[PDB]
Amino acid sequence: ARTKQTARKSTGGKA
Amino acid sequence: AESFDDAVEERVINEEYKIWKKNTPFLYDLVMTHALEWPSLTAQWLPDVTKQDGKDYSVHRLILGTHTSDEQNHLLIASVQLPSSHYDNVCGKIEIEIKINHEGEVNRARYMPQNACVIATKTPSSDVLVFDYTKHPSKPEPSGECQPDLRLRGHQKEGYGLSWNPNLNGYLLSASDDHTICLWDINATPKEHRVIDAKNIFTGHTAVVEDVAWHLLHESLFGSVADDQKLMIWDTRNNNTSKPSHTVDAHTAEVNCLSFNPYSEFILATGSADKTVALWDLRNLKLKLHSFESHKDEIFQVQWSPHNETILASSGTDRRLHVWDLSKIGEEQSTEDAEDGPPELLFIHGGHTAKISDFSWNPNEPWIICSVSEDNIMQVWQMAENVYND
Repeated sequence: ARTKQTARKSTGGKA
Repeated sequence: AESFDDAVEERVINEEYKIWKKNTPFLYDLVMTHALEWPSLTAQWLPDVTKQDGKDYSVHRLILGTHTSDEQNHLLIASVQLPSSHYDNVCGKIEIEIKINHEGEVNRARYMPQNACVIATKTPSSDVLVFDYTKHPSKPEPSGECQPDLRLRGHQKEGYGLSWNPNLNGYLLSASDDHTICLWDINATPKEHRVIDAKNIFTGHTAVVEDVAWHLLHESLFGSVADDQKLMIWDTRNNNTSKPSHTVDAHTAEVNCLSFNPYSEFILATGSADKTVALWDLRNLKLKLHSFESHKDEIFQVQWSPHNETILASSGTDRRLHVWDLSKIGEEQSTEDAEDGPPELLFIHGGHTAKISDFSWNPNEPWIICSVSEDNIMQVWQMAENVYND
């Protein structure tokens, strides 16, 4: 099984 | 980081990336990087190509998704300008064309081959949705309400596996954490809130079913892979949906993905948590054809090249995407070439600095791939011609 990461918002660049 | 090994590892990544960036003109004929508002768990090229007349570029499209913490999730259609003034105050534009309201993150989104406007999605809930993007506006409503064209019932948990029958219109397979495989005919008369109940439920697996894939030529044949370390081959013509035609003890850990060779009806591939890609012949599934070793972590996606029968790619948690060449298996290598990897490993894509969630081979332009990572990056890239030539 795969664990989903706690998603981060982009401002026009990584996480 | 607190551990020395941990702090070095984080630094090596950042340093490898800086080297990768500087060496891109040697390894690639194309590199396009775009940062999505939210990370996408899914990526699939749509089959259409719009060539504008007197323009030095064609417009390709791609199905994407969102994965957000607490915001409204969407199903996305993105446009990509590929070669067939371009200065911004980088070279080819990537843009979101369609935003369709979705309930929870899009685990996977796949278009129906017989009607590419129809897209099935896997949700973080039990239902599997179906959307006709032409039956929705380009801009979503601030109401935030998900209005699917169909709700497919049969599962008790979320999943990732999703596969449309290429020879049988509307036949959709889905794999779930509930240990089942559901089959629906989306052409069946819906009920209630456009709800279609599963035509069949396949209960052969004894653990989380990670993926499903229809055979590309036999409309009755499909394959499934699960956490029970097995690869199973099913025939819909049989009346026993609890026992597959074949059970293969495929890997020494969870089996996360499978993909049928588009040119050989007997060749198939599986990807595993054991960090290997296995090659299978349906004519003798008791013996494994080959094992592709070089991934440094769990493999989550395997996809064959739509253009070259000996080419397949794999991606996973090691933040890399490997491209393999079957024709180079058992070839002689110089001691210097041998230390870099096996002869069958054609290319390593090191463009991503985070876990690769999904990737898709462009069906119209050979050697072009789109890969999406957990850090919101989406890369449209193509390895240099000299890599696959000579």
